[PDB]
Amino acid sequence: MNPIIFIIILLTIMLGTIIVMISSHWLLVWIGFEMNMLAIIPIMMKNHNPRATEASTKYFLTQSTASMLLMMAVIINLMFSGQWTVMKLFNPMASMLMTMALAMKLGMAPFHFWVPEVTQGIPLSSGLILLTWQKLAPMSVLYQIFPSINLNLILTLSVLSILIGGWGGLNQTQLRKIMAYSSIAHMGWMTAVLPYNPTMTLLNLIIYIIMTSTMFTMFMANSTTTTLSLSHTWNKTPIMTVLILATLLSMGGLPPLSGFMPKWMIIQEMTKNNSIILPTFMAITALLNLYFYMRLTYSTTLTMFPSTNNMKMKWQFPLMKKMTFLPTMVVLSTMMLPLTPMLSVLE
Amino acid sequence: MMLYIVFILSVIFVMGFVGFSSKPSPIYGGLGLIVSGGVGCGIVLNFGGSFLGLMVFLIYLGGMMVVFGYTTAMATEQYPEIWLSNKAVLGAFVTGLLMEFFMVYYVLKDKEVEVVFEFNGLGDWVIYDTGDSGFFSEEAMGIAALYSYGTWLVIVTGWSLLIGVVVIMEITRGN
Amino acid sequence: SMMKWNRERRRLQIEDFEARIALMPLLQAEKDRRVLQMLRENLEEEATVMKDVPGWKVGESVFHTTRWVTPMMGELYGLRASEEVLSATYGFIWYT
Amino acid sequence: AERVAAFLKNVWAKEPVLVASFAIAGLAVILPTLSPYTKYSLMINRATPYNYPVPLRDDGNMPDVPSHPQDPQGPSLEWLKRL
Amino acid sequence: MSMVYMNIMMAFTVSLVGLLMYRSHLMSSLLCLEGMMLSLFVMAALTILNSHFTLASMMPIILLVFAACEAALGLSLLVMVSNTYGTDYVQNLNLLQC
Amino acid sequence: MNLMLALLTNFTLATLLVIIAFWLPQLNVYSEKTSPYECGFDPMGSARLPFSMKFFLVAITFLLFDLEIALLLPLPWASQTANLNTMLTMALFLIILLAVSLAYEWTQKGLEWTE
Amino acid sequence: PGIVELPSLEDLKVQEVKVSSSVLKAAAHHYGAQCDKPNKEFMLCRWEEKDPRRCLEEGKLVNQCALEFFRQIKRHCAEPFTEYWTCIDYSGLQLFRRCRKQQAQFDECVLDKLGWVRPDLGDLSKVTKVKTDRPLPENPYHSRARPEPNPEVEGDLKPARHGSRLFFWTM
Amino acid sequence: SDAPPLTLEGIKDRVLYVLKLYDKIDPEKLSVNSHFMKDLGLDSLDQVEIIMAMEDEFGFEIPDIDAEKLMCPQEIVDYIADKKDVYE
Amino acid sequence: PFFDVQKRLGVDLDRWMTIQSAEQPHKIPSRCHAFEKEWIECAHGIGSIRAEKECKIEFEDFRECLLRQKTMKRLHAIRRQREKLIKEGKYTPPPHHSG
Amino acid sequence: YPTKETAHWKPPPWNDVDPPKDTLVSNLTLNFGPQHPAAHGVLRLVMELSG
Ligand SMILES: CCCCCCCCCCCCCCCCCC(=O)OC[C@H](COP(=O)([O-])OCC(O)COP(=O)([O-])OC[C@@H](COC(=O)CCCCCCCCCCCCCCCCC)OC(=O)CCCCCCCCCCCCCCCCC)OC(=O)CCCCCCCCCCCCCCCCC
Ligand SMILES: CCCCCCCCCCCCCCCCCC(=O)OC[C@H](COP(=O)(O)OCCN)OC(=O)CCCCCCCCCCCCCCCCC
Repeated sequence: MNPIIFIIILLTIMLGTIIVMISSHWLLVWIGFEMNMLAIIPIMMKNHNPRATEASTKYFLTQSTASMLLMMAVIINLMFSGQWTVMKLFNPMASMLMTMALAMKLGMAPFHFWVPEVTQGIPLSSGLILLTWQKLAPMSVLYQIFPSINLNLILTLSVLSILIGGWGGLNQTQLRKIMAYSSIAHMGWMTAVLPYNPTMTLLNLIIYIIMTSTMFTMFMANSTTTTLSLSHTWNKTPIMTVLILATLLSMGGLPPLSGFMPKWMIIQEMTKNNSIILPTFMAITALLNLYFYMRLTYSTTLTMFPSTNNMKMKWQFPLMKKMTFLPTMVVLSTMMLPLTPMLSVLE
Repeated sequence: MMLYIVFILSVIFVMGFVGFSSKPSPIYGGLGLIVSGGVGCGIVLNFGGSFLGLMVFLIYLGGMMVVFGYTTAMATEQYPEIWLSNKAVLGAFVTGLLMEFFMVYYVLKDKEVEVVFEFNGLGDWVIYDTGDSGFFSEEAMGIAALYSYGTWLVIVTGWSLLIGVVVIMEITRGN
Repeated sequence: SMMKWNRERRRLQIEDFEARIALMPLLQAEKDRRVLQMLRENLEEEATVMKDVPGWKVGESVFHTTRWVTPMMGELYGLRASEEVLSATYGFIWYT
Repeated sequence: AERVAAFLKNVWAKEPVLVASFAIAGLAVILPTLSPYTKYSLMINRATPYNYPVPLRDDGNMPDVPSHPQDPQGPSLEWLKRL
Repeated sequence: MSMVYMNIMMAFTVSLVGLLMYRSHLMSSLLCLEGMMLSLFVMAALTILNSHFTLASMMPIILLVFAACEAALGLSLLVMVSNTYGTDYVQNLNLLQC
Repeated sequence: MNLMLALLTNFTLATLLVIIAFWLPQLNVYSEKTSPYECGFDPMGSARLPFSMKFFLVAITFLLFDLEIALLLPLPWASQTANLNTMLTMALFLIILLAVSLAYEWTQKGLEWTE
Repeated sequence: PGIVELPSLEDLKVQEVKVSSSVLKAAAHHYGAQCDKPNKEFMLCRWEEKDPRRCLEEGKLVNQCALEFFRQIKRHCAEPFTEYWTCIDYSGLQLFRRCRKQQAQFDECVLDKLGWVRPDLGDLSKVTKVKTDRPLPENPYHSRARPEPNPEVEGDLKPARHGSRLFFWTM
Repeated sequence: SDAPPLTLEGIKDRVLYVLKLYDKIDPEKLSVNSHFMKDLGLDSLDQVEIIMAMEDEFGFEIPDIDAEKLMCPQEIVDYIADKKDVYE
Repeated sequence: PFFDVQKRLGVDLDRWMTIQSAEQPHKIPSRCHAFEKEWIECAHGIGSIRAEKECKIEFEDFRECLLRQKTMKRLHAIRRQREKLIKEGKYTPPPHHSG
Repeated sequence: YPTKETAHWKPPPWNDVDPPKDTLVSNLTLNFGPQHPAAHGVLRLVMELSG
């Protein structure tokens, strides 16, 4: 792809996301989603192999179907209120359609089957845009319609995501499906606290983005897309093995690491509303996530797996990839817990 | 009768959707979406919007022509299917028809059918406005407003179409 | 040539629109009495069709406000002639 | 000054249709800015009376608003007639 | 809601159910996506026209514009699907998660 | 009404001529008469086999361009606005982008049919 | 929510004007100048009241000037006028431009017999002021009292007491 | 699930069943050790047609050099085993 | 908006089409202009939670002007009663309605 | 965790590229004669067309 075309396509994805965020009209919000979906497919098919085609085909079908539901909700809302404003919906049936539509775009269970698949079929860089930047727009609409979202609908999806997300990743050895299921489980925490306090939804989304971005960047540095492939890193970049350990521990929510902050603040808000059972179930169920994060550390940092003879040839070359923002992201993804009260800036 | 032209056209409108939703060979599926496109253009027309009704019909005629040329290339087999040549396509086609028939039966008799929403069978004509407009078409004025009022809509729509050309050139390049 | 004729045509249109403006006050007055005459006729007949219904306030509004609300086609032509209604609803759209 | 007339003469001998396209398109985007009658075009549109001119309540301090349609006060289309 | 709204919303559901239930052809499921656009177009046009929402009269036109940017996009992948396999059968898109 | 009658008349007239065509003549049907025509020899394979489209990329572009007429056909009404400065700018902006779309596909060998 | 108060059939009865549309179009320019006051006074009522029932009285006076307007034409310019609007009626679009000859004969008769002067182009479109003793309606929308707003928060800002007060953080 | 493994007794039924369908072999005196030419009287081409059925039965290609030696049903069962590595 | 940039930069991108009582070409009013105006003016500033209770009348009237459900039910009842009375030779049509 | 079902699943290609498939689509075959205006009456020109 001509380097000029790559930037213009990238700038259209951001423009689609930015249009959804600044719009005050249900029509533009839909246009934003369509513009984003238009310019995301080519990035998936930037290599033209059969797995990229399947991923793009599956991704297009799911999002286009979701868009039809979102536009249908907008029309029913127009009939029952006679206005296009991006605010609380004025009909129970439209809110259900919009909530399911947004849940389809986010990948929350039970509309989750595509997330493991699309990520596996696209490059690591493409997956980073799919699992971090593609949640900003669907989340900025839930942030504005949460008063009208049904309570039982939204929480049910979150409890399903944290369960489906936790169990799915236990069985995976591909790094692009471990992160695919890690994404689904984290969507559950974001949408579980939305009814109670949308500000904590943003905080859980910001920490998720940084930790996810840091993980993908370190995968791209060594060009590793399997569990075994990542097991040879101790023989090339030992400093890179430790960073993966710290980031993976944080993603599991272990204190005193940044990945504990969003879980810690979510539990507080739910309890203040007399919701004791649900946070307890969510917290325990998250031990599933921590388990298959610990297997990566065992195979990556805490033990030395068998190597290959040709590995000795790589010792003589430097790491030439960009690894942009990696040193900053790694720090922010492990050593932010002492600055927890800074979350007030999100309000 | 004549007062129920819009309702009759809408019945035919649904029958076309049941047509291609059964998924026969896309040749016949494309035919169904052309029949519903035509009557759908009629319903909008009877509500006052003639430019809108003709536009959608015109745009779908062109689009379904490109689908036809693609069907003979990527979506064809030795024995193209019809609504009678499969039990799945036949079972689905008769299913959608009966479900439309029972809705027309109950609405025309009971006069009030509630399925998610409450529907009234008195007749579409009972809600039309009574007064006249001025010396212009109201819908025509709004479509003309796209340029004087819709500056932001033109820019995104123009930009999106331009990228659409660029995007399909990348996807279909292959190799 | 095309511009002068078009320019002449804009002046003709104004002379056509002004003539309409001089007449609208009379047509508005006629339209008002015509609607009110028909609303009463619908009200008068309803009195003889709901004379026995227990829970029925004849001529009761459906809105909370007392403002004037323009009647819809169903109200104004409740039980008028069948062909009168058809031309009232689809008379303009079908006239070609 | 010697290469400007070599590109133009090369395209004019290979792409005569494209030259006529850009040349025509250029005048569409330029001439409206330079025209002196473009202001009249916008003024004629405002002069077309689509709506009804709803009158005003005479509070007694509106000397710029006419009392009759045939009074000196108010905008005149004299410029239109002579145009 | 008049009796016409029942048929347009009934039509939208038929297309929606048609889309979710694939048979074999990918082109057959692309029409259902275009069918859903036609339902939404009509339903918006009736709502907007009926209430004399003048400025909203441009919404259905804008709707068609992105209605076709999907069809164009959808057909683009169909070309790339049939190139790899020679037919647009959906059962050939089973390399992922299997 | 008047339109409906005209539409109903034109297609009824055509149908009668089709009915007359099939029921007036004397017929003599047998297998070899109704076989497909391929210049005197039997066809090799069904006419339902795939038929490659060497202009598929030009066909897709037609969809995107065929939308511009939807956004351009309002121009005769648009010219009547009092805000001609804005309307003039956007009408040319919309058409100019369409040309840029054409010029991009043209230079990139898009309009060239494949082999 | 109450009964809709409507006038009786006696309250809506008035001597109607029964001249076809071709007649009004041919005589609208002189009608828009002679009967300006009685019906510009009507349209102001109609817009301000926003209620057909509140301007019926002004509506009757519109028919009065309109009727007396035609009686004047019927008594002086009866013949030249009937020739005029007959020509306009012939066309399906009722075009002025195709009847300029007969217009001159009608403009000269009214000008000589009645002194009427045709309005100039762009006159009838003007916005005019009309003096009326009718009081300006209050609350024409019959709107209830708006809800009282939320109290405003006033006072100079001060730093939060003891800081964020988040669990154990001392700032 | 993983299909049942091929066993030398499973192959034997397949061969005899295929031979049973053949209309030139008399089912009475078709033993697992009977000879195609001498015992059953089949000619060369008759032998070639049987080998073609076996290819359809087990879905793999048999070269002509090998089929020249499959002169009785036993070696067919042996040959199939050697290809699928069914030592059993 | 998630990011209310328009308010910051003072540029109207899409608020001109949000409501149907906004300024329209040639001052063409919508059918339910008066009702949408009152609901919006009743419910300005107090916030959504209050407007859900204090401006409930102005929103039910608006919702009636849109879908006209409470009106069609009334007409439906009259039609039912009328066809019953006219079924047993008890309803005499008034002249204008038919003749 | 291998099961009965996932016993046969194979690891994806190292570089994500699967082998291209074998002969899939055949050129259409057409008789351009002998009863053709341009076949001079007696030319059976058997052609293989791609489109
Ligand atoms: C860091 C957290 C602890 C990490 C340990 C692991 C714990 C993990 C679990 C996390 C648990 C939650 C968070 C901790 C509990 C905090 C709860 C709380 O209430 O916060 C109150 C806390 C203090 O409030 P306070 O009780 O009212 O006043 C404290 C004293 O009165 C003193 O305040 P002051 O205002 O009167 O005097 C300031 C004092 C600084 O304050 C202190 O150091 C002691 C205050 C600590 C409070 C007690 C916390 C318990 C943990 C003790 C940590 C030991 C810190 C000392 C480490 C050795 C360095 C001397 O002296 C100065 O440094 C002068 C000001 C320097 C300004 C710098 C200007 C910009 C230049 C920056 C250059 C950066 C260095 C470049 C390196 C170049 C090397 C060649 O405020 C905070 O919220 C900040 C929390 C983070 C503590 C940072 C303290 C160290 C800052 C320097 C970094 C040195 C490395 C630190 C170890 C990190 C290694 C990974
Ligand atoms: C205020 C806004 C108004 C401005 C609008 C801005 C947009 C302008 C473009 C819109 C129209 C889209 C066309 C843009 C692409 C220009 C054409 C092009 O790209 O040609 C590239 C061409 C590639 O072909 P190639 O294989 O290289 O064969 C020639 C070998 N040298 O290689 C070439 O030969 C390139 C040669 C240079 C091309 C110059 C094109 C000039 C276009 C502007 C002409 C205007 C002047 C005439 C009008 C003035 C009034 C008379």
